[PDB]
Amino acid sequence: ASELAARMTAMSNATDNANELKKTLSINYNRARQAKITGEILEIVAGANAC
Amino acid sequence: KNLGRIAQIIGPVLDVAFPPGKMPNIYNALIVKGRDTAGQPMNVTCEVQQLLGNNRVRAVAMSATDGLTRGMEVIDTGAPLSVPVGGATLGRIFNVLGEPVDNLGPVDTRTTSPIHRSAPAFTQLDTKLSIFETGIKVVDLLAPYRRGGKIGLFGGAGVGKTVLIMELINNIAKAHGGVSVFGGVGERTREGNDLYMEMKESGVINEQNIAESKVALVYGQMNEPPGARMRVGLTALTMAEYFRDVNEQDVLLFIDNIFRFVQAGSEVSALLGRMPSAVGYQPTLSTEMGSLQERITSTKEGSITSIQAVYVPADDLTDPAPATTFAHLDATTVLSRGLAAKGIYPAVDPLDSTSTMLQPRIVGEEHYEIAQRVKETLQRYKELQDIIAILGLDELSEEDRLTVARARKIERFLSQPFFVAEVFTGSPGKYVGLAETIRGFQLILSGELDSLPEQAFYLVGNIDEATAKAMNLEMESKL
Amino acid sequence: KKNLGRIAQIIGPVLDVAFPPGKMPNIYNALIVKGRDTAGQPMNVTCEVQQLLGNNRVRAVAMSATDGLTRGMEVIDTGAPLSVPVGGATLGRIFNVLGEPVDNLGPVDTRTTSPIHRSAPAFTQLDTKLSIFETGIKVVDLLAPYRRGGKIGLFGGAGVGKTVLIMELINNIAKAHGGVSVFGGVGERTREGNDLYMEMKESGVINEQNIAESKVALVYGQMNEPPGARMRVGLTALTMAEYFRDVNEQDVLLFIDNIFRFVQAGSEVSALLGRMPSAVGYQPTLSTEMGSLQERITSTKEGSITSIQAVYVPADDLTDPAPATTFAHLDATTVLSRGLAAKGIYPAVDPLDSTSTMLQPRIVGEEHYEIAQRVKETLQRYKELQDIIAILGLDELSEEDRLTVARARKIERFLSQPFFVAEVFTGSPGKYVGLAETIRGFQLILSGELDSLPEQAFYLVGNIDEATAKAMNLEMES
Amino acid sequence: IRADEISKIIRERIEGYNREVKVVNTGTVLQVGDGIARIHGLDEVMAGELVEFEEGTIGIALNLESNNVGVVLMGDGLMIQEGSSVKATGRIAQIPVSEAYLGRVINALAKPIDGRGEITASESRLIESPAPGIMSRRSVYEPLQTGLIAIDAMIPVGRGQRELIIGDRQTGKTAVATDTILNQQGQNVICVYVAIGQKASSVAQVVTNFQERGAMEYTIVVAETADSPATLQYLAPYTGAALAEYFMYRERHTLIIYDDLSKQAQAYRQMSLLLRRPPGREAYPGDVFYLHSRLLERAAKLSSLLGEGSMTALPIVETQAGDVSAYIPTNVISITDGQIFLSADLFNAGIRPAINVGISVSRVGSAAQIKAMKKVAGKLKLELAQFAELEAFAQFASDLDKATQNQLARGQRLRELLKQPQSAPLTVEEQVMTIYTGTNGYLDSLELDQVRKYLVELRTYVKTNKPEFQEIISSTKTFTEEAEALLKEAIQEQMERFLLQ
Amino acid sequence: MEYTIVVAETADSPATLQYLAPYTGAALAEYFMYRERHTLIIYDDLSKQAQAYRQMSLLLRRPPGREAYPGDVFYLHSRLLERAAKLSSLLGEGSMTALPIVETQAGDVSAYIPTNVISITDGQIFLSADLFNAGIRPAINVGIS
Ligand SMILES: Nc1ncnc2c1ncn2[C@@H]1O[C@H](COP(=O)(O)OP(=O)(O)OP(=O)(O)O)[C@@H](O)[C@H]1O
Ligand SMILES: Nc1ncnc2c1ncn2[C@@H]1O[C@H](COP(=O)(O)OP(=O)(O)OP(=O)(O)O)[C@@H](O)[C@H]1O
Ligand SMILES: Nc1ncnc2c1ncn2[C@@H]1O[C@H](COP(=O)(O)OP(=O)(O)O)[C@@H](O)[C@H]1O
Repeated sequence: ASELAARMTAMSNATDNANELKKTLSINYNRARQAKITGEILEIVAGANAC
Repeated sequence: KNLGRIAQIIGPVLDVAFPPGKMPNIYNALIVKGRDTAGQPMNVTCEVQQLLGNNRVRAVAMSATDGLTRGMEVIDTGAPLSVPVGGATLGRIFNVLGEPVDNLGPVDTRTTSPIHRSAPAFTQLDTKLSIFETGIKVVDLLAPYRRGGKIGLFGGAGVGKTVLIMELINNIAKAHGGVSVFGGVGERTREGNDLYMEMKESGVINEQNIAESKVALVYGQMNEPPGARMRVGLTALTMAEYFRDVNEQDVLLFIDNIFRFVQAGSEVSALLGRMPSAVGYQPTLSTEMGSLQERITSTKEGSITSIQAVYVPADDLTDPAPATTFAHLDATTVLSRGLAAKGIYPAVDPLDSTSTMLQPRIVGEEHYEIAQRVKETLQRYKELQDIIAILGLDELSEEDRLTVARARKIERFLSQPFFVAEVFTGSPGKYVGLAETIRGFQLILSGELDSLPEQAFYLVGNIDEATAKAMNLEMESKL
Repeated sequence: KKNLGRIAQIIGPVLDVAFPPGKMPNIYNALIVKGRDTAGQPMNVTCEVQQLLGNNRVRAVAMSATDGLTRGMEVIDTGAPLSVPVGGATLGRIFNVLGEPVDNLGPVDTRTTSPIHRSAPAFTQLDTKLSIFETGIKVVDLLAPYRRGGKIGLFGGAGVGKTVLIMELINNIAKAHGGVSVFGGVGERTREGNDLYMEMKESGVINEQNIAESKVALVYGQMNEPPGARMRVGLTALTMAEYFRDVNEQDVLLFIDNIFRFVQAGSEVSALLGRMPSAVGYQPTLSTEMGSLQERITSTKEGSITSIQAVYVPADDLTDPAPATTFAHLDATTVLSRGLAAKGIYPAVDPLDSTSTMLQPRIVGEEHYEIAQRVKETLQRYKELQDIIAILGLDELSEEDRLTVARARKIERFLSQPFFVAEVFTGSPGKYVGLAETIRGFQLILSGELDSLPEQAFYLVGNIDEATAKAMNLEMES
Repeated sequence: IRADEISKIIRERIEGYNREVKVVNTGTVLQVGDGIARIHGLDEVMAGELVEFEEGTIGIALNLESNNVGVVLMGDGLMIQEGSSVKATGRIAQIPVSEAYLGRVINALAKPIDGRGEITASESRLIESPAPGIMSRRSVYEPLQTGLIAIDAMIPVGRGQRELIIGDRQTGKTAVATDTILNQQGQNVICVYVAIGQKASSVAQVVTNFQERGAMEYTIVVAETADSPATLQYLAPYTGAALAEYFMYRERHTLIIYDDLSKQAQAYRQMSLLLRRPPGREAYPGDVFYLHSRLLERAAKLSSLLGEGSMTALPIVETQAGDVSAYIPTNVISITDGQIFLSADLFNAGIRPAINVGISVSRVGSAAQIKAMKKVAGKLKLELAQFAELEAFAQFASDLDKATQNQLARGQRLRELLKQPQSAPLTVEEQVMTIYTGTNGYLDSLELDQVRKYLVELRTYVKTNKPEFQEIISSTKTFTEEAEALLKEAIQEQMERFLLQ
Repeated sequence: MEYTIVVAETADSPATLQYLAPYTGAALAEYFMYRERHTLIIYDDLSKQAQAYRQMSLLLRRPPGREAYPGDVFYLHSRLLERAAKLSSLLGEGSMTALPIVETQAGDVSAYIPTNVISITDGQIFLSADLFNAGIRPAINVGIS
């Protein structure tokens, strides 16, 4: 019983640690995708309008 | 006349002017000649893509920008460039414009096909579907080629693609009695040189007596201008084209790299007054791959089987050049940095690599079940592996704990050594037969050889040799 | 005396000036413009050429606020590059982007002046000795030793205590060694510029009366300044520094902060120069301008110009080119990771990238080299375990890895140097530590002498004996 | 001695001068802005001619239009009047070359920035001499030595092979470059440390270390001040390449160290941008690929027909945050002969050098390293790759198999063999010693963290007791039974010596 | 209303006017602080001024940089936030404390405009949506503030 209670608190902290980690990583992904494709767009538009 | 001036030269882009009497058509070979830094009679060949009004035209040069100076003569040949093709044009290595760069005797230049030509319509395409076995384990199991198809080496950052081409050429050039041709298109020159040395070694070039060489090498340098590199593929393709219609034999193409060609086209298109595109490339990428992968088609007149290396930059797929190259391929082999990191070679993730010629009825409905079972347990392992990396295999439940070790053996078993890669491995490779392959996998996926250690499957050609190495490993576990 | 004439175009900050067709001015030289104003037509409009642009026309950069002037103003070519007062005239004087004393003191004597920029010093005129001096901030003195006469890079984003770390460093080395101590402010918060100026006045390293006894030349350039002014104040301050290393022949302390604002001014002026952009936004010439501002800092054969440069890493982006040039261009990278300040350590310095080529056995002693090693191996291992310990919790490690995490966080909180100037910000009157600390706190941590006192028991205390006394106090309070 | 003899040489230089009929192309300079000179007129100018100004800050004509010519300022021309008669030099960026360069810090305009005095030089090496020919060249069949252990162990460098060092900053890239330079002390190897776009204090430090190690008797350092104009900062690797061509073309095989190449791409980017030649992706001009292609393809191995020398290349490129998907480290990995990494993790975690062979690779293989190390440990690269994966796999270490326990402790001790101290360039025979010590499982039973001490004891013991081993094998390059016997013999002896104690 | 002079243009206003508005607020605040008195200016919100100036720049076709914002924006904000200080009794020791409101996005303090105005101010003041939906009103996070 204590074994599968320690496993339960292991998972009950691991799920929430995974949730805050995916929150941070999702924000990191959104910022990274935003930054990459904005740099892409402004770069290609610089190359296109530089004529 | 047709003699014009070169008004602007910026990189390998050359703005040629002309009197209003003549302004030539596109794709035509132009040759400024007779000048160099040494007063030499050095010529430069340059073809035209965009003609920018006032009887003037911006061209791309297939040799270096040095030498020629603005306000210089230029002699257009009144025609698109023509490549010397023929059985006399086997053996020797030659230029994009066709000049034999083997520095011994030039081939007889009498039959020159134009480098830009029509693509064969599908009424001429041999719709005959066929199967090809090439002796490399994971390929002839899971990505079986079409003897007639188009074959893709989606490679990563210099991992196993060129050595794969060397191995595969070594295994099948002797096999295919028809003509064969390597196109070195922006290939690294010392490894094209090593390939040429291996053709001299294995006698497929037959260095002492040529034109019996069923292989024919044409190469274009990395260090050559992108004006050269954006047509060297067309040169090799036209040699194969001549052999596919005039000779109409079984013809084998091994160009490397097609993405070199793409990058050269992008490279000049930025210069020759054109907009960019999505990341990487020119806006003409799709039509470039259209010209290529519509001209490399096994015809009802004559078969062809073109393999080609595709280096993706950043080792991905969302990249636009492989986003159209997959769409123009039919036998796709996608390599992986991960499987190269674990040494497994060829580092193809079998998940990504597929083929149209993996239909059950056309591979054998038991061979297909072999392929499905391996792809199933393999993909499930590639799913499971991060959960492993956080919760332990010994925790990860048994009905999948068997399959993770099973497919973990599977991939390393289908890592098999090559007769050239022995310089990188230590043991000379093996030419594996597909019956031996499906046999060993019918052991592993079933779970007959679950008793073996996993590293007994490491880098082993045949499953009986894997049992032999397994007995050796057990013996050394005693000793 | 030289070509008078007319500005033909003004475009905000940048300006395009036509001239007599005969003689155009130099490139990189200066020239004032008289222009106009409300009251009087002052020579406040100093200007500086950038690009001779056809039709006897030069495109030039401004130095001050440039409204009110117009096309066709009476431009005056001064011919020479921008001169600037040097000498004891500098000492203590808080002068400005063109050298004029804006400290509400006397106009300094122009008997000794120098042009704004010059060539790079010579391959031979570089020094040879890998000079090292400590500061008193223990994380630096452990794992990022400071090439004195070389370049000392301060990285980090904003709100991470970089200017405050500079205030602490100058708070030490103002009355510590070194001769003239030239602070320059490139784009500084001007209230903080006058703040540390008042800290110099109170601390007395600068002089109220007889100011020519200062060994301090605080030539700030405020953040408010136009982009030409921000683009030039770095060259002013380094002109002072090289002047002292060649004429005082002195080891010059060269606090500058932060040259990202300088190169951003360069980017901003290029965007109106019409030079095409570069990586993500900046000028195409960021490489060469950072190369100028670096290569004209050297430890000479006689003047070890120790430069303490800050770089505002924008939005904590190390792969940005404005870092990516500088910490190729400097010796002691010190990146200040923001997340450590989120945790609450002050200063907030990682060990992993904060580094030096001074950290060599044949420079710091093999003992101090392996000291820094045995720190760094453990903390890098802690990061490699950190990114998988935060997910799925603490005790899934080995006993060994658990102890290693404990000891790594021991070193981490142990490097929480309480700052002597930060008492007015936090409350704790900071402490000074040295090389006996540098060996011994490490030694007790890594040997396992201190191995039961908690993570607070070396928190915000420099001296390891002070950590022991703090441990005694917190164990007493129970 | 001055003004007392030189008057006759003054007469010699004056009398007998040219008074030539040299018709020249001459340009009225139109648009100088920020390191470039868009010049009016100047029609028949070869793209790549140096163009002489009023000043003497000469310039290369890169681009050229129907009206203007894109000309750079090699040497920043700080005062150039509009309309100045800026004529070309006619010749194309030629470079004077001699063996008397061997030690002088030299600038990209072939100029001694050593303080040692000017160099007499005869030939005029082109700046764009092309690659050596395809058929003309042999495979890289001959070893070239690292001095660092793990590279020659798993990922070999060869004379003519152009391995690419890569990695983040501050991780010992320049350090391992100088180490594999001053490894070459008796191998008849010219080194050309082309320093590009970094601290002159750093290049002074490395020439100080070279003056210490004596290696500056034969090496040629092309410095590049970060204040040097970006035209010069990208030009200098071409100068170093042609200078190494000058020695490879005789017979003399050589090595080159670009340091770095990423600043070369950046400086060249700056020049192309001010030239208004439009950028490709990541704001770079597209043909940094072409630039580095022309660079590295000028580095190869000669064959017997033309001199059988070599120009093995080490272009370091800098990649931020450990990326590979940066644009220049995406071009150069395709155009190099395989790449080696210096992960910040592996450096700061003690593996110094930090070549994690999981991502590191040398793509010509054992044929460019010695047959002894071949026959010993060809397989050890893949064995250590498996050990790296399985050690990542042995995170789940609850009940390891006994065989995988042997394998993990084995590759553990192997990785501990691949630790080496700062600038201790081991004899290649000593690398054979430690590689056989690893591959023959003597160290398996031994203490796992005292393997460094076991190795230094063993190498001292063999270098004293049986130094005939290293010379017979260095004369045969082959791991024979004599090598085996001497090895296992001193292995028993020093294993006893370090067991007791 | 005697303590304030409310400056209000809204999102209907052209981005130029929204760009000039806080400059005008700072100007009249300079007149009032300059006339011996303490004053307090509430930029609200300055990120909207960044967006407006970015639009004005793009319609001016000036090539934007970091995060598609122009490189000017740091000097831009330095203008209207370095005009806000406390003078000394040399000129009447008025003070111009300032609260430039910057509404960040998802807590991305490492986004260009927020890290920019942090690089010019006298420190952060936090406000997490999490502490706001955690009932703690106001929601200032004192560990980072
Ligand atoms: N070392 C420190 N000691 C005490 N407080 C600190 C420290 N570092 C940061 N803080 C707190 O954080 C606030 C802002 O951080 P900090 O001053 O480090 O940024 P900064 O120095 O302005 O950075 P930069 O100078 O590079 O712009 C300070 O006002 C202070 O309240
Ligand atoms: N085998 C080794 N043992 C210990 N330290 C090493 C070793 N190899 C390299 N280093 C260290 O790496 C540090 C950085 O050297 P180096 O400048 O070559 O790195 P880098 O990445 O090239 O930096 P930069 O690119 O800025 O020159 C040096 O201080 C050196 O001591
Ligand atoms: N597991 C492996 N098996 C075979 N070769 C490998 C392996 N790992 C690395 N290599 C190296 O990779 C190189 C081939 O890479 P490849 O992609 O074929 O060519 P390139 O690197 O020129 O694109 C070989 O020369 C070899 O040294």
